[PDB]
Amino acid sequence: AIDEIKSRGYLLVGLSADFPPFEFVDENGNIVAFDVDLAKEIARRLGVELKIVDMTFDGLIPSLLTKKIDVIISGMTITEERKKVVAFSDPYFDAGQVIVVRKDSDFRPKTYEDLVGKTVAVQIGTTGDIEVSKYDGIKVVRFDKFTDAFLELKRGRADAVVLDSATARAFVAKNPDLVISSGVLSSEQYGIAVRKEDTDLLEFINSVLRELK
Ligand SMILES: NC(=[NH2+])NCCC[C@H](N)C(=O)O
Repeated sequence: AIDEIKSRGYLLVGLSADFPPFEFVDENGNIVAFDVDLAKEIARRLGVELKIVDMTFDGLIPSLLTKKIDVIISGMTITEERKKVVAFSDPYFDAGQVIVVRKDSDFRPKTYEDLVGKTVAVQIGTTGDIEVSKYDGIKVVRFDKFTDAFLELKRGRADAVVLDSATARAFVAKNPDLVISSGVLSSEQYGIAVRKEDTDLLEFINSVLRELK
């Protein structure tokens, strides 16, 4: 809780920095982008310093539950399944899943059904993984890091990547060989995850988000 954060002198924020425009590693090795700046605002308003801890996305809730981080600010969708294990702030971004393919491939899937019979790369433990995993006949290939999922697609070892719309746009801008084939397939909102007992921290973060909006 806040007493504990004040006592070490800094907020510990967990994320996976493979997710522009929310968090990524720049060419100097620094972790930057929207969530980083959100983290900084929260810390400044709390009156403490900030430490970002980059890890695998699917390790973030494990890290939060074991108190190795205070909060997750990592483009994380608020889900009923996750609301069983953690608390979320008010939402701060709307997105949904899309399908990315190679422009040179002779296919342009529009729906999850269109990926039946195809090999689809996802980042493990994302809402994208969760969705494609429900469809029998999609062969899912799962990666800790989105960079590796895109390398799989570029190299032709997968047919498609499924991931959130804003990040899909960022990866396709970097990779003119790739294209978003589908419209948006889900209605998701991002929130900041806090341990359920840390009601003080949740409240404070909600107040910061409200002032920002
Ligand atoms: N920093 C990241 N890699 N974030 C992945 C988030 C994907 C999706 N919004 C989810 O919550 O599962």
